[PDB]
Amino acid sequence: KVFGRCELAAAMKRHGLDNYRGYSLGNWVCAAKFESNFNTQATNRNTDGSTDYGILQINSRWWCNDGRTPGSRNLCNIPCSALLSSDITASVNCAKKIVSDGNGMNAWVAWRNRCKGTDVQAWIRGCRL
Ligand SMILES: [Cl-]
Ligand SMILES: [Cl-]
Ligand SMILES: [Cl-]
Ligand SMILES: [Cl-]
Ligand SMILES: [Cl-]
Ligand code: NA
Repeated sequence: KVFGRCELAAAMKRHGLDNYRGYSLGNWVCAAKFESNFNTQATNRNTDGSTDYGILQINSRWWCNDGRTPGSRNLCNIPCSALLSSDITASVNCAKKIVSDGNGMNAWVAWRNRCKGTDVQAWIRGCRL
C-alpha cells in the first residue's frame, strides 16, 4: 500500500505513535517519507546482507526474522514479511521498541539526515487529525 501523507499520519496516531518517546507525529511521517516514500512494501538490501523492510525500513540484523541474515537477532519477534502489510500495526509495534532502545529516532538514518532539526510539523500540516 502507498499511503498518502495525511492518511499515514492518521494511521500512526490511531496506533499510538504520536508523541511516542517524545517524538511528535510529524517526525514519524517524515521518517516514513524518506525511508519508504510511504510504501508499505518497500524492501532494501544492505551491504552486510541484512534487509530493511516496510514503511519504516526496519532491519533484519536486529529486529525481525527473514531467514537469510546470519547471526542476526529478531528482537521484535516477528517475520520481516509482517512489516510489509497494508496494516501498519506490526511496523508501529516494532518501531516503538526500536525508538525505546536508547538512541531515539537516530536509529533511522534517513530521519537523522533528512528530518532531524527541520520543520517536521509540515508533514502533518493541513491534515484532519
Ligand atoms: Cl508527500
Ligand atoms: Cl509534528
Ligand atoms: Cl536469519
Ligand atoms: Cl493501518
Ligand atoms: Cl530521545
Ligand atoms: Na534477523
